[PDB]
Amino acid sequence: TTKDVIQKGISVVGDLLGVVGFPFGGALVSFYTNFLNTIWPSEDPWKAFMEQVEALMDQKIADYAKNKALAELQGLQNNVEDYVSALSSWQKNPVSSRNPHSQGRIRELFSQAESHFRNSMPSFAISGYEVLFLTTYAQAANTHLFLLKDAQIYGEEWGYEKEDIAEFYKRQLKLTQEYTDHCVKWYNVGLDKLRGSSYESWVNFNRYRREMTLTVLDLIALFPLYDVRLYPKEVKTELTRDVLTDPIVGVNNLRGYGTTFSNIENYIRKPHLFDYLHRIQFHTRFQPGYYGNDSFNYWSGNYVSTRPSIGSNDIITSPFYGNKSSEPVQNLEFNGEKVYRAVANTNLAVWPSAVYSGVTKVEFSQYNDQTDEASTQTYDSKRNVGAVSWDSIDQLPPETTDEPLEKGYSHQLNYVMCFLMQGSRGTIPVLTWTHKSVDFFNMIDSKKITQLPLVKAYKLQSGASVVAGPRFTGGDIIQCTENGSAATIYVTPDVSYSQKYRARIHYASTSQITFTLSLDGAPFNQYYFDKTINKGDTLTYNSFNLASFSTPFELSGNNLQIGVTGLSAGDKVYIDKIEFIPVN
Repeated sequence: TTKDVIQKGISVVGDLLGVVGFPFGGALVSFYTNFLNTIWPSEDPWKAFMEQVEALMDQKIADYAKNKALAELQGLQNNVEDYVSALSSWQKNPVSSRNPHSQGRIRELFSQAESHFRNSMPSFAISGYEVLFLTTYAQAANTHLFLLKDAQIYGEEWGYEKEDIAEFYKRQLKLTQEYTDHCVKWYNVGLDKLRGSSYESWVNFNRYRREMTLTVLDLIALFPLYDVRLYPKEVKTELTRDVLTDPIVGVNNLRGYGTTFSNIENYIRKPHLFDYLHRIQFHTRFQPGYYGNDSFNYWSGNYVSTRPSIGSNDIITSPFYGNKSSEPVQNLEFNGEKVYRAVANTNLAVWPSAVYSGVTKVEFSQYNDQTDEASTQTYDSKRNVGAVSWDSIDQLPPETTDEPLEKGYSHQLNYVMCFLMQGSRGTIPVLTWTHKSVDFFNMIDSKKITQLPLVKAYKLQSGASVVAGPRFTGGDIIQCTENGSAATIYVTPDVSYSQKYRARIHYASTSQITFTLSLDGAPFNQYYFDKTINKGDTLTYNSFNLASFSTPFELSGNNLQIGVTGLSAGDKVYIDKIEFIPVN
């Protein structure tokens, strides 16, 4: 259920990833038409977003509050539509038909929509309904900010005053911080409200966390890239966060035998440097049926192997998960393949006073981007397979229903972990996924501004570590606690010639520091950076600063190393991303 809003959520993020930074006019208009068809066609999508959180929370919005919200939204739709039609005409029409009279038409259509947005937002955040209105607020906030940046692109063309364009910019800065902070605060409120002790508690908790990531958190991560003044070129970026699909179970009610909340949550993957699915070792066991004829084999445990980010080749192998094999082990290798789908079969044996169920078959759909070919690899228990009961596509829809799945998919498999049920009743498999936007090669685009997340490093040092992200950066961050090296990240230049770049760093620091950059062990850039927070402080939007390094440089190597100095005992530095600006 709700796959509709999940697909809309996934698609918008996917589309926006193409018009992030300063977009080209044709691309901007194209986006807008899909945008209107997806998010702003009627009240139906808005109604579905409200029902979505009501489902997750098991609470309802007071009819009066639901109706007002919907009323504001109908009005905002007209404003957006009227604006887009006019913008479309403006782009299409030559720099001749632009008379003072048509400029004033577009200027007031814009002013109306923008103003209507500021006036309506509080309706999506009424006291006591903040969490329930989260996806609605997130989608409305996004529209408002995306709309705002147009004033910086077309402001002068439309004949706006210098003062007007400036007022709009300051307004954009204030709202980017507020809307971001609002979403994270209530996201966390909702998350904590769902923490429990039971297996059933964890499934709800994790479903909320996954659905809020796809519809809210991924979205807010793009907001800063709507600043066309800081980002005067197109931006190449990616989302590095993990999402966990619902556990694969044969029965709807485990009658208390489900793994406890703590035995799942405390054991899922902790903040880690980015990696890729490399190998899986399937362990199978025999489940006897009370009458023999109803027996079946099932997936009892597993091993998982991942390969690190580009620059390192040593394979990481996981501890054993679940129960040892009673049957012959099965190994599937993924070197180069991207698993874009997983479909499972489950089976059950009904005993006089017990029910035993397990995952009997798993079919993986893979795509080879090198040899541009799709294929499948499957796990089979070999005894009494039963029918398909779990499809990843229902939880992780494709970005586009236009193209074939091997082209339009939104996520790929990263991890597999087997949990044991209580009182040796079976095995519960749990799958972790990563976004399609992640670039394996860490490629520096010669025409765009390239954002490189530090979690894409292959090596940490001097006691640097991966820490949970503040929820608004699209992934995790690096914490530095000592003076010295911190991280080594491998970089792939896209051009052969001596292209020059400027580097920018998105960080948070308790003190004034020095960042040093090295290529293949040779320093090339060193600069002084300001303190952004006090020791103790929690990380909110304003905690981070984006600062440039003075001197331009060429990519005369691949191994980029970031080093920090100027720390005192108790000081901490958080690094989010390094950016590259193609310069002449």
